[PDB]
Amino acid sequence: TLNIPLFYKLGGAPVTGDTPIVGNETPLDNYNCGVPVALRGKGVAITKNQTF
Amino acid sequence: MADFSLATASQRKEWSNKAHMEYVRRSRFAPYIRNTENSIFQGYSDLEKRAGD
Amino acid sequence: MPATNSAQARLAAPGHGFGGNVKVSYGSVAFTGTITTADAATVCNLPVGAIVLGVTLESDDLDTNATPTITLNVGDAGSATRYFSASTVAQAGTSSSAPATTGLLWTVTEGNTAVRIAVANNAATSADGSVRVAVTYYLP
Amino acid sequence: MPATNSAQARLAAPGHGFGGNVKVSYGSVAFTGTITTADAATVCNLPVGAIVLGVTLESDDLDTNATPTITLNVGDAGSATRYFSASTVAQAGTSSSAPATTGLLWTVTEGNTAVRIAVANNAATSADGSVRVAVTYYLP
Repeated sequence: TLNIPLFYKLGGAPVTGDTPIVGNETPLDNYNCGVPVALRGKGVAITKNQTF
Repeated sequence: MADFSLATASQRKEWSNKAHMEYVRRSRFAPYIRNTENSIFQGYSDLEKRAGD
Repeated sequence: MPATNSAQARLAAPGHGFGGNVKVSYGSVAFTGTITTADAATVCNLPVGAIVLGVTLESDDLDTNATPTITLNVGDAGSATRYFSASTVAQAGTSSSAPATTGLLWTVTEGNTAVRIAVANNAATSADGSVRVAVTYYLP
Repeated sequence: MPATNSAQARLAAPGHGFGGNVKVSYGSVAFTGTITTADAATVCNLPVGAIVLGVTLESDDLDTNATPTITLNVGDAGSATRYFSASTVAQAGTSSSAPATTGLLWTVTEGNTAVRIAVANNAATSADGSVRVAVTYYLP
């Protein structure tokens, strides 16, 4: 199988007036998607009773 | 945490190529199987030649 | 007698550097118009793995009546009244700047990372003002 | 209903590093001789763009009388009684270590960056001691 990631956008409020850039944390969003893979096929037979 | 926080389902794995077997303990009758006349378990290669049952 | 040393029982011990030298988050929500119990607003947002130390709530005079009745709640999406319950610091007769007394030392869970202000009781005569919240915490 | 999200309404949000992980300023002014209402001294000095979190005022016993009457004011050059007004923690009968309750979350202006201690009421019998002030704040 094969997993593919995704990052979202950014979400909060602009830290108005006084606030640090060390006090007030954000996470960044992150997700996954996995595609499974399988075998598959098809065949055809040919005789000689139906061929001459 | 609130650094770069990676997902739980997005963490890599790894699979090794070297496999292990199960021990067998070869044979305790092995020094005693010969084709000579003074052996305990004696072998005959007479049917390894031409034919027979 | 079976009161052993803590789940902490073996390590050294923090100082100067990039650890969790304690932090803040500050917001200034501005109330205007008439003030009913259908009010909700984020002031600041918190991490996931963090433990709160203390919340400071300072507001202006929002209900200028002879008998004021405005009443605020401070909390998050899980518990609407987690930090402050029936604050009454926005009244024009009492004093502001009340520190938090409930739910201090606890690890933030997922989906609880936004501090809301909801109005609990209707204002008898709505004025114009603002409400300030400062939340102290740290990280491991 | 018109109580919108704050003037903060769009950004991400602080953690580990060189921001405003909260700070202190500490001074220990030493009073001696006789103590009248003509006393003034700086204990510490603050930035320009900073918001105060809390002021802690601990002192010794300065007036050792059967009826103590010494009384302190803590403030700056703009307002002489901005942080503490009529503290009375230097009296020999009561307890020290009073936290600030007035004027907490406000941005310092220019010319208000020095914390003064002025004596409000005369001491009935002056002793020798010292007064400690710790002011917590942070920067953007």
